[PDB]
Amino acid sequence: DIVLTQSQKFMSTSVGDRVSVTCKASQNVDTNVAWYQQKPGQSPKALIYSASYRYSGVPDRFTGSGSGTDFTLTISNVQSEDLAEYFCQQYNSYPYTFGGGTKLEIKADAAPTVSIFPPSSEQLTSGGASVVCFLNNFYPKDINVKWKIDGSERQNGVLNSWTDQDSKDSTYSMSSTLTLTKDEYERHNSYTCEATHKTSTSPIVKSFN
Amino acid sequence: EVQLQQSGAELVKPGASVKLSCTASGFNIKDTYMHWVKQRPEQGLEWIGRIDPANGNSKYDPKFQGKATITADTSSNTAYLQLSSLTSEDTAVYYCARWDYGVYWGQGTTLTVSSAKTTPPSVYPLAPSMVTLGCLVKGYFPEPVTVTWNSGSLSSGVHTFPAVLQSDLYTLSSSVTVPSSTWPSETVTCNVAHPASSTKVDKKIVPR
Amino acid sequence: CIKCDQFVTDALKTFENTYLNDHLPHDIHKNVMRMVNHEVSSFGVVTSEDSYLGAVDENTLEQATWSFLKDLKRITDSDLKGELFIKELLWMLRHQKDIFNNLARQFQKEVLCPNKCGVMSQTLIWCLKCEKQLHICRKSLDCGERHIEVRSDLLDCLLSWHRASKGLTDYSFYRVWENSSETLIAKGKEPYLTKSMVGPEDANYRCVLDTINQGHATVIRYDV
Ligand SMILES: [Cl-]
Repeated sequence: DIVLTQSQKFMSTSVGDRVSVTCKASQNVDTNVAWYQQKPGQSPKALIYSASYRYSGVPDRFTGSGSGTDFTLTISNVQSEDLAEYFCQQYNSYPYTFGGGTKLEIKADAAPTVSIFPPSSEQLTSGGASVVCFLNNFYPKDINVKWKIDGSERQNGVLNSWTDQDSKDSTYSMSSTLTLTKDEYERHNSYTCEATHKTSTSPIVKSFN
Repeated sequence: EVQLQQSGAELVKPGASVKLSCTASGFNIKDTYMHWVKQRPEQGLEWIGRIDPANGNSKYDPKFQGKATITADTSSNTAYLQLSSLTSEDTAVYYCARWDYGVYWGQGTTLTVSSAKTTPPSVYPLAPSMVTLGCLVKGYFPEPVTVTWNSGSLSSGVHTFPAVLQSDLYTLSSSVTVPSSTWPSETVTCNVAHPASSTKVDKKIVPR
Repeated sequence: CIKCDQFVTDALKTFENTYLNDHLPHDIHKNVMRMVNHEVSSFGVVTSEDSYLGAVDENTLEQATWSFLKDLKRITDSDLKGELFIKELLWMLRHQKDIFNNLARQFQKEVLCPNKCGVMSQTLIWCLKCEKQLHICRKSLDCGERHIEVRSDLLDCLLSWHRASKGLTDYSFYRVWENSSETLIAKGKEPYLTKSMVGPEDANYRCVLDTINQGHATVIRYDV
């Protein structure tokens, strides 16, 4: 199988600047690459065939180039209606491969507002104990959180999920929750959210007892 | 006007086999190839195969030949995708596309493969210039779940997080940020709806 | 330049009106033909160093035409359709554009203005606007002087490329005396001269090859 890799997982831009998605093929595709646009929830829409030829309905601001191994899809004048994920597809040989995506998010700057919540009485009675942490309205989607119980970093039990980029605030928001057992909760008396981010040289921490 | 309307959302047990369809309009199906593609949020897009209903021939990605069988009914303008020996790795959205100078997709069919039984969500209220509240939903199946705050009146300042299934059961939670002068001066209740089980639950965020 | 050959023009019309229904649904026939014609119309159009492809002669254009009809017939004779049809049809139009660019490069390599001396006129076809014009190779008329020696026949003026030039009606040449006067010995479609029973009285000459409306083609002096 040919491996198409779009290096930039997803890249930022402004409401007017030009953006250029790239993807590299592990072999020679020789101008047999298509590009698709997919807004969340819907099916993708085809933009370009054979790396340079564009379909009729596509706006002329979209244009692609590239040959052999390196291919680049460039949007010349983005608008809010172009904020979506873009895939390159090689159809030179079987099987057709698709490579990763690239979401065109808009650049912003926001520090996360962290919030820690201890498990309430209802969950404790049900035989479980889930301690949640909330990170709301921060732009750099790459953010690292670390649960440290009694000062010792905990590895297992934590699962987190990010929201999509809010159209009104242009910000992301993530929530980490440490699903723990009932008995394993009262054994320790200290719980902290250690969230490492790029907006601050020092992390923002919240705790309880 | 070319349109592709495909089958509805399927939910089945592991090992079963589904036959998701795809009806074509605006063009005869026999004059073209028709492809099927699966999509997952973590592994991206995957090409399954194609078929020309003129000759009945189908090509596949070899890693999907044991599971997928792409057939078509040239008289009904309908392309079918049958998936056998269904496993949990087959939970994805499946698209059918026409591809001859242009690609025309269908709205997509959601396939969910899990031996889980329908269970309503247990909702726990989460209490701590502005204050953030929340309520956790845990252990429900299947999706979706509707979470609104104060019958939908407290619309702004909320963002629910996408569910993460932990041990065959989905869990999610929501956050609402309100000015500290409002709470607990004005009570904030968390409304969770799970139409799969046709159950609703309202939890008042009482201060801890 | 193949868009100027009527064989290609009529072929593409037959391609859309008859053969596209075998590979493509009717909803995109016009869209595919616009893509086909845009590639054909780019043949020989000298964009950018690529200056030789700007025009070719009638011999080159017929080679590219029958090479193109060969591949267009291959696309129709196949039963491939779908995303593979547009893929093979596009590799085809890109392949013939390379076959053409080789013929245009080979044309300028050994056929375009091969004259070592004199003025030559060649029939060319310009690919951008399908205009056929007479092209003029401007080299100095002076093709040197010969020193032929022959008593008891005596003058070759033809050059190897004279048979390929256009507008050449007849060659006329005279005997330039020591008084610097010229007396037309003979004028005819013959590319040589032969006078039997030569004597010691025939001891300078000068050839002149004349075009229709482009002046003298070649002139060649002689010392007998
Ligand atoms: Cl969908």
